[PDB]
Amino acid sequence: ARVKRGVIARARHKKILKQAKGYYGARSRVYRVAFQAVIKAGQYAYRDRRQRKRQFRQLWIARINAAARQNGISYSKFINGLKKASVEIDRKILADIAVFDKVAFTALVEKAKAALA
Amino acid sequence: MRLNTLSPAEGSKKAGKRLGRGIGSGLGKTGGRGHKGQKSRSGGGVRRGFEGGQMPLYRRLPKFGFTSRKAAITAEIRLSDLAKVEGGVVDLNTLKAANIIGIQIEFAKVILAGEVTTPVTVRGLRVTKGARAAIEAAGGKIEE
Amino acid sequence: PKIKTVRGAAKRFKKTGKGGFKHKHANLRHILTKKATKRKRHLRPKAMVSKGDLGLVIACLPYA
Amino acid sequence: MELVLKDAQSALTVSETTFGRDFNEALVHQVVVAYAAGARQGTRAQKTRAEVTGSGKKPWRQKGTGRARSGSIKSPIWRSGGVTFAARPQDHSQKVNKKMYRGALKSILSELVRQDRLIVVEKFSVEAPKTKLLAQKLKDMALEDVLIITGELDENLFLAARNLHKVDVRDATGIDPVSLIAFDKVVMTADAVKQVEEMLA
RNA sequence: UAGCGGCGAGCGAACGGGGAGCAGCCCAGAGCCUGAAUCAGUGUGUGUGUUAGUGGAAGCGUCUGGAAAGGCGCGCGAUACAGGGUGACAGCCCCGUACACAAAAAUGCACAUGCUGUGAGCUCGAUGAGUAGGGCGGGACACGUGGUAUCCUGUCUGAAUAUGGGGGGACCAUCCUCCAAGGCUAAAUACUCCUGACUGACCGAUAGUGAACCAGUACCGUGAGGGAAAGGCGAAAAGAACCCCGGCGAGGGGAGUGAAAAAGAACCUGAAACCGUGUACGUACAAGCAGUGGGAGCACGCUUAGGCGUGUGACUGCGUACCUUUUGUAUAAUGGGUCAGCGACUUAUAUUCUGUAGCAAGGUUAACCGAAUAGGGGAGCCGAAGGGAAACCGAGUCUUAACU
Ligand SMILES: [Mg+2]
Ligand SMILES: [Mg+2]
Ligand SMILES: [Mg+2]
Ligand SMILES: [Mg+2]
Ligand SMILES: [Mg+2]
Ligand SMILES: [Mg+2]
Ligand SMILES: [Mg+2]
Ligand SMILES: [Mg+2]
Ligand SMILES: [Mg+2]
Ligand SMILES: [Mg+2]
Ligand SMILES: [Mg+2]
Ligand SMILES: [Mg+2]
Ligand SMILES: [Mg+2]
Ligand SMILES: [Mg+2]
Ligand SMILES: [Mg+2]
Ligand SMILES: [Mg+2]
Ligand SMILES: [Mg+2]
Ligand SMILES: [Mg+2]
Ligand SMILES: [Mg+2]
Ligand SMILES: [Mg+2]
Ligand SMILES: [Mg+2]
Ligand SMILES: [Mg+2]
Ligand SMILES: [Mg+2]
Ligand SMILES: [Mg+2]
Ligand SMILES: [Mg+2]
Ligand SMILES: [Mg+2]
Ligand SMILES: [Mg+2]
Ligand SMILES: [Mg+2]
Ligand SMILES: [Mg+2]
Ligand SMILES: [Mg+2]
Ligand SMILES: [Mg+2]
Ligand SMILES: [Mg+2]
Ligand SMILES: [Mg+2]
Repeated sequence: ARVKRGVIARARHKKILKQAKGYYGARSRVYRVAFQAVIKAGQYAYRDRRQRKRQFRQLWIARINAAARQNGISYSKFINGLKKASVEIDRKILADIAVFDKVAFTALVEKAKAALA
Repeated sequence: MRLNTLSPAEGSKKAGKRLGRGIGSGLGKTGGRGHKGQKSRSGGGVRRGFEGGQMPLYRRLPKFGFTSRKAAITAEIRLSDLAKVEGGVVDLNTLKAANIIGIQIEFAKVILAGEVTTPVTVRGLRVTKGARAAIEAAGGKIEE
Repeated sequence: PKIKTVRGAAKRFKKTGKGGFKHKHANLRHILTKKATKRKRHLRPKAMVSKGDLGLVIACLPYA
Repeated sequence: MELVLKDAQSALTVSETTFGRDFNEALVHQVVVAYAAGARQGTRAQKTRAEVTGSGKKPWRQKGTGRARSGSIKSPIWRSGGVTFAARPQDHSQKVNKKMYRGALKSILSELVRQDRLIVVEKFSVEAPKTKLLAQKLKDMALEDVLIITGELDENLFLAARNLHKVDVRDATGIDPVSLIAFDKVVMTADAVKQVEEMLA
């Protein structure tokens, strides 16, 4: 029962090199190198599904801050104000409104100010 | 029931280990041998009883006894054996014929093991105190 | 082929009814005058092989 | 229990422990796997590094050349080298406990009955060693893929059956586990039953 | 196992039991009867094997296709459906196969018979001496000089004679058993350079022989010796007439053959590394494992819009490869130029445990027989009894005079 490995091995290498498309040089041509590239790609990707949630929140905050300061209050007090007003709109939505409905954002600032006054 | 609808009892054909076939298997690389040293090597390992150099237990301790050539031609008979002989007479020959003692046995003892529920005539055999009580209770006879 | 008995083990251990091994005590061969009578008395009777050593003895006596 | 004769419209009295017991599949499996293994010839070999042709000369000095150290031109690492765990003729047969053998047969016969694959008749023979006659008889009986088991060897029947691929003929003494399974129907003469019964105590 | 054993590592019987096979003779001598059984060499006969061979059943229509053995229809042979070949997969086209047959000649083996030679049965004898034994040194016996019987003998010695002698594991007695120092003998047993037939959960061109091929070659070496690489057009060569560029080239473009030249001789399939031509997108103010997360723009498809697929990726957050070895490696420690193929926990027998199955105080047979994976074979082995060094006692036993 002698077993030849070509068909199985070829499918295995091809499955990796296909995931390496777009990579530079040996990384998209040469199995040994492609394999290490695909692994590192998964590692980073795992890492960055966690990081992605960090970077976006960091973006929202920064924009809320800008829009808050435009209406004369700082991010930190604005958040405290809204918390004391039992407003529960989160930061993704608040950052959207900061950009697309400047009049509603101002109204949110007045609700924050009132709750702090 | 066809040659392609028969299968073995659950758990009766466990699969063999195959070392050295990668990370997923759990037995890759070192193959469960750990790292380095004598035991990791092909053909590596120490002999039975070896303890590292210390005088081992089977040399530490002293020899005792001798072997009795007589014990080996001496057999014990159970009460449960007495009915298994054709003729209700138990001798060395009878017991040999019924395959109860070895062909070269020259002495035998009936002991209190199992039971006897039929009258038997034991003869040319030693009989234990208990066995004599049991053999006689069932109507049997002992004689030299 | 058949496993071979470590024959020197077979001259020092005997299997008992429940599967352990009996053996003779060390220290009662010579240099006896200095040894207390009490001490020597307690070395006369046979003793049982300890838990730590059964693996070793059993390995040496596959046909015990 | 009683087996209805196909066309005698008569009954035959058989041992319930033989023809009437539960299917022990694990038991049957072990015996048919053992039978198939017992049919293996086991004849082959390959060459170890010791048996490959060539000499024991070290292909190059141990140190200094920059090549991986080598020792034998027949190393199994090497093209043209020995096979690391080269094969030898082996005997693949297995022991089957006598009682496990008979038990397996009993279970088989009992499923055949239970699956209506067992057919009993008074006689089964042909008038001449002509394949055409057997074929004809089989058509008339609505049989095609079938094991015929008779009491004593029947020569005509044996010869007439040989070129029929879906048909095998067998005297009661020579039955086997995989034949009892491998055909759609099994036809047995009364005598064959009486003999198999005696055989399975 | 009993034993041997720096009683270490190891070495390892025999008695007895089950089987295969079975076969018993001659000389050490003269007489009487005498060619009387036997063997061999060998003529002849028949028998029968081998070395060439002979016969050997039964299918046609239709569809697809370059081709039919394939599909579909309806037939037929089969003691032959083992296998192979034929333009794709054939019981019925071919070769075979089942079965039935055959030798002028040489040869094997067998009974029969002639022959040269060998001697049969009978009576009365005879009965293996530098031998057995022994001292010394070694060797062989499972047995290593041990308390060491038995065997062989290099050296020195040296008996008895059936009223005798050997052995029974130091040695002695008793008893039992056998008869050395002369020889022959078939079967059961071991093997395969070779011949024929058949088979394989053996390989299928880096495998299987070193060798599928003009291989023990080419090649290396003074020599012994070492020792490769290297299979596939197509069904059929129908292997490309003829024309054109070119050196009466290499190479190519047509034509033609073919089902196909997406088979053209470097010829089935035709992967990967590696190298090109073409298009889309990016790229010449920009610093690092080259990706990943966010993301404009362009190109290309959508959906008929919907802020979606695909490719690209300005800009931006994070981010020092893998293996190995280590307390610890981006490590300036190891290993890998890349790809493809190969490359490492097996196998046999013992042993124990787990899982599973059978039978259960029983379970199971081995060699072998065989009606051959059945059935026979229970010789054995493990288990239902232990304790004691042992004798021995025994559900107990040992310890001790005896155990609270
Ligand atoms: Mg690519
Ligand atoms: Mg990382
Ligand atoms: Mg295994
Ligand atoms: Mg290592
Ligand atoms: Mg270490
Ligand atoms: Mg270790
Ligand atoms: Mg027995
Ligand atoms: Mg002492
Ligand atoms: Mg090879
Ligand atoms: Mg059997
Ligand atoms: Mg041996
Ligand atoms: Mg014998
Ligand atoms: Mg015989
Ligand atoms: Mg023909
Ligand atoms: Mg074709
Ligand atoms: Mg003599
Ligand atoms: Mg002698
Ligand atoms: Mg001594
Ligand atoms: Mg003689
Ligand atoms: Mg041959
Ligand atoms: Mg080759
Ligand atoms: Mg190939
Ligand atoms: Mg040309
Ligand atoms: Mg054409
Ligand atoms: Mg062309
Ligand atoms: Mg090609
Ligand atoms: Mg620029
Ligand atoms: Mg740079
Ligand atoms: Mg260090
Ligand atoms: Mg680090
Ligand atoms: Mg490095
Ligand atoms: Mg390097
Ligand atoms: Mg590779």
